[PDB]
Amino acid sequence: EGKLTVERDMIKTETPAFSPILEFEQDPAQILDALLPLYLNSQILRALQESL
Amino acid sequence: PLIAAASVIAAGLAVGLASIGPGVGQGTAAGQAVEGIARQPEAEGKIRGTLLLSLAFMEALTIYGLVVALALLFANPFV
Repeated sequence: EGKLTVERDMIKTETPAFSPILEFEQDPAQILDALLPLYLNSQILRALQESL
Repeated sequence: PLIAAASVIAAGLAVGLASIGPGVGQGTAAGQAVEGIARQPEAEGKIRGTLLLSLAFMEALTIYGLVVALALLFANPFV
């Protein structure tokens, strides 16, 4: 209209099961221990910018 | 005879103690080969080609051990 609204679609993306042949140089009980700080930072930045 | 009996004992020992070596290495190789083919069945053709190329040189040592056992059984030029 003459005014604005919000457009939010729950955008999904695939589970690629990325590769069976991809090798874990850091022992996938160990790489997740550092991957999870990244999930924390991404969630906190998405919340920060959603608040803004 | 006696020296021929010792050659027969050597024929036992040679082919007996030979077959364990490739008989463990080729097994470890086969386990890791099927693990590789399971993590990737895409390159399976060249995988099995390399598998045969390794398996021939694997079994050749046990073949030569059985050959030395037969060469002490019958074709013993020292006894």
